Amino acid sequence: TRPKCGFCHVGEEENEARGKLHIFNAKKAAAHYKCMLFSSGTVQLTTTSRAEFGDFDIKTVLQEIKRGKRMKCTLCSQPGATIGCEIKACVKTYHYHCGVQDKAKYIENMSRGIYKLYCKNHSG
Ligand SMILES: [Zn+2]
Ligand SMILES: [Zn+2]
Ligand SMILES: [Zn+2]
Repeated sequence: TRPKCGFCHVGEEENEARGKLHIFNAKKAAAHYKCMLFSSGTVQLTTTSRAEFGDFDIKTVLQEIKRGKRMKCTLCSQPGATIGCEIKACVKTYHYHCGVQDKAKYIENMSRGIYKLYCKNHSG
């Protein structure tokens, strides 16, 4: 009944770790803030933070949820793993929490609007 993230398949019980669950339509398409923020195809439109949610192109987020159905996580093997390593040919791709667990590096630059993941092989 209650909504769950279209990426990681969990609802509001993981809001603190994965970011607030946002709901996008009456079919309960939804995503935690970090799950959508780092999704490779999510288009950000204005400055964002956890304190002040920015503007995003929600159509791109819904497209990413759809793509996610095809994307098995590098760590857990379940679908919805749309946070791909930034290095173009790298196959590693994650759910947000799985990337943390598998020692990926998350890069954030709030002023430039840069949010990306580098896997453990591309961490430098
Ligand atoms: Zn999520
Ligand atoms: Zn996973
Ligand atoms: Zn990589």
